[PDB]
Amino acid sequence: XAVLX
Amino acid sequence: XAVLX
Amino acid sequence: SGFRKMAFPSGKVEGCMVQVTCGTTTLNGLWLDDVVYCPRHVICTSEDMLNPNYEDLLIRKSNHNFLVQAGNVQLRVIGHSMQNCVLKLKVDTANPKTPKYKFVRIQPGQTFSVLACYNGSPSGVYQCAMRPNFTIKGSFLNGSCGSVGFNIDYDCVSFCYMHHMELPTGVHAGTDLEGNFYGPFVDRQTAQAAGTDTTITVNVLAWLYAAVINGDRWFLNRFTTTLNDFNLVAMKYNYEPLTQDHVDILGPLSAQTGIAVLDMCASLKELLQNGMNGRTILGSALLEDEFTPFDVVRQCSGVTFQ
Amino acid sequence: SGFRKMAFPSGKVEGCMVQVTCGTTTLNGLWLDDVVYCPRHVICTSEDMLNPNYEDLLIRKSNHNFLVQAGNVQLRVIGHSMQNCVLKLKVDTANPKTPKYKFVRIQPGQTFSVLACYNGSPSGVYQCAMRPNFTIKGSFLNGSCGSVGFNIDYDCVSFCYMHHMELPTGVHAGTDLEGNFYGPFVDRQTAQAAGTDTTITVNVLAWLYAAVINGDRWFLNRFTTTLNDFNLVAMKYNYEPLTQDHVDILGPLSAQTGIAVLDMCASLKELLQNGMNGRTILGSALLEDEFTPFDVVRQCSGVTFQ
Repeated sequence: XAVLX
Repeated sequence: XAVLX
Repeated sequence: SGFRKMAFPSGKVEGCMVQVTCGTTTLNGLWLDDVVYCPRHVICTSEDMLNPNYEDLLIRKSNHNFLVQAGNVQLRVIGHSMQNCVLKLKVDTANPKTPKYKFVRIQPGQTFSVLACYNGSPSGVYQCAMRPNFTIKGSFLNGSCGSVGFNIDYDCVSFCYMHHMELPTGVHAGTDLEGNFYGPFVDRQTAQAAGTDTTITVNVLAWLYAAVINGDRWFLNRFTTTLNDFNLVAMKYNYEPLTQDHVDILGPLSAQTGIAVLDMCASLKELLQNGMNGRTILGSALLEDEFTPFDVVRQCSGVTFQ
Repeated sequence: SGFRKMAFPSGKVEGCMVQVTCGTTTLNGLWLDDVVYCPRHVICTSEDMLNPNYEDLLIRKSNHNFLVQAGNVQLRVIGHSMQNCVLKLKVDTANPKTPKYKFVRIQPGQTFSVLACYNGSPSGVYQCAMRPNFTIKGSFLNGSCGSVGFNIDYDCVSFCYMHHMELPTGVHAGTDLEGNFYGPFVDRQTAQAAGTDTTITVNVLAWLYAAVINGDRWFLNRFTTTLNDFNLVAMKYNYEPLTQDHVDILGPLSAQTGIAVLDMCASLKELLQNGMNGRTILGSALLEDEFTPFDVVRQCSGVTFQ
């Protein structure tokens, strides 16, 4: 789930 | 009423 | 993702702010090329501000009466001229930090960023929208006059506002950079009232599209409506009438989200008639109207969240 | 008068943003003196971001693998070093626009301004607050990593945040400028959840004081309360407990308005138990907690409106 920029 | 800055 | 009231970077405007002093009056000025723009009431004192004749007051001044400070550097005024409600002070030095700029007069419902300055020193930046009654809901204290509003097209600063005064209701009024006031306001300390304000409908719809792009979809519905039946409900709730051109402007947001404009209007009609029932949209409990379709596209088109 | 979410002028930070490219990965960097700071995941590709060993990936790179662009000028990387979750790239040129700066780690409940940049070019500025769960509610798209959060004391930029990623709930997480993450988050694309968020009570009270300074007084009441009885209601509504130090911080606002802190807490207790009944405070229909007492004093102490 977490998305790096 | 109106106040100049 | 995310959605915030976003102001343009103020670096190119920070380099143009100066302090203009005439007698005991001090305010901010806009130094572009070899011209300094500032509100014309810098030539007044406390006993003048009730009903001053500005042409009488200006003819009694000369170039030596204007002290212009750019940081610690003093600029010599080599010429002065009144352009409506702004002063144009010709100075000996062209501003080396002068960006490419334009003087534009914006429309009601459009937005711009405000660089609040005090004594020629910027202290904050925030986004503002021109209300349909030609006022803005800003944050201005004493000495903030000369603060400019601006948009940045690409590298070109579009100056659109200069702050002049505050109305009794707490809203603020000013001019474009050519000295022409926004609305039926005058630069004198008399009883002045803004017209009845309204909600910018096209901005609310664009803000609703920003919610869908960010995944707030609880307000969507199966209903749709005609443009005329929506405008009938918009009038009852003090909303501006939605035109066919507004629907065309919302086109790009309509295609990206897959939600027709008239489908979103049916959702706004239900939000107007029913309220939010305690829920929120993008962290707000009321309908926001200070985001243009351009502001939404610039912040949300790199998202899908389908 | 007036009250707006106000960001600091970004001119001194705009001059330090650069573009850092490693392979096909491009993000923003902070160029201070002869060092460029950027998120360390610039050395990763799409196949690495699930669970990368950053020390393994960094030892496989050298200085020639990092292309740093400052506008049209290219900087040669003469050295690299990993400091926790940020990369430190030594470059051949000291940034001539380097302001006086500090690296500070802020606390939950404190605020800061965010300069959202893309490809080393700033595009917007807005104010953000560190949530009690060490997240921020910002606006970040692809390529916004390296964007920095900052406060401006006087002429000194206090860098406090560098953007790294977005959590599944839409909130954002990052590190301070020393590479240490805010909260229990790691720079890898795995399932990560922020802790349960809470409302910053001292910020709500300061925001209520800003309303009184601006003339929104409908929520005031004759009641008062003890600090413990207020903290009992604050717990039920997911508010942080109010301490005696919070009351001392609200002191200046308490003196200017003539309203005791515990009197304002009794008003907040009624707002929590009763709601707003359809009314608004400073144009908002819910209680705002992203304004520190410092943010209120900086915007409202030049007002009386008694």
